[PDB]
Amino acid sequence: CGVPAIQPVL
Amino acid sequence: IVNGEEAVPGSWPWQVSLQDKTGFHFCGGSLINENWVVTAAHCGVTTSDVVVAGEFDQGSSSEKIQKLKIAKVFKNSKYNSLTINNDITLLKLSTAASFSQTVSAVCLPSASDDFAAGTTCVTTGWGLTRY
Amino acid sequence: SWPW
Amino acid sequence: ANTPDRLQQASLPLLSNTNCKKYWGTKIKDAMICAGASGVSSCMGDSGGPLVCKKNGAWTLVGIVSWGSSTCSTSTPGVYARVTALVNWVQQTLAAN
Repeated sequence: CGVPAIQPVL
Repeated sequence: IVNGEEAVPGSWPWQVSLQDKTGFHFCGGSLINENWVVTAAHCGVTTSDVVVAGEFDQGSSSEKIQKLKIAKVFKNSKYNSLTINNDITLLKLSTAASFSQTVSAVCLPSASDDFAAGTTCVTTGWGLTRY
Repeated sequence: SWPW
Repeated sequence: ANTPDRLQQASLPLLSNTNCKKYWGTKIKDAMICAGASGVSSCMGDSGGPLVCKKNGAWTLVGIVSWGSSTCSTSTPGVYARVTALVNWVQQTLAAN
């Protein structure tokens, strides 16, 4: 859980 | 979200859109595994509503979304509608989500985990950007 | 206040 | 009002319930957590979605968007269901169903 395959960019 | 920004598509893969039978987005939610979504109790979800996973742009239906039926709504019996306290509902899906690059689960904290005031977190959604 |  | 087609995000800070009470008074309960008052706000239609914080490298559900300012004021904190107060119920419900 909690580790997106497509990383968010903040 | 007021004064937020567009997300990278697919980068919040637990985020779902809860839609009514007319297709209207009324609330968000989060996948916690292939079979279950966490949302707010006050959203008033029923088994006639739909969980839409894998969405980014609700106006562009070129994406491979999963429209998941709801089998049962488990509103936390401690929810207090008067104070909006304990504002959590679990949705058990009729059809399991198929996890993928754009569909996957958020972690749950342990009951004893600590998150300090001042910590920077993130919120996501399709709520109003201006009132 | 209002539900969100 | 404006509803977006595209998913939005914002970073925002957690508040303490004691400080949140300066805004909201006795409306704040132990199963709530406040966040924002920082130039962004959750708003109508965000309810039920996530407030996530990184914990040991993983995004972890700390809040569920719940309620707040009726005009989504960016200088007032939003109120979220506090998932650490609710996670035993989640685990019990999953186990029994």
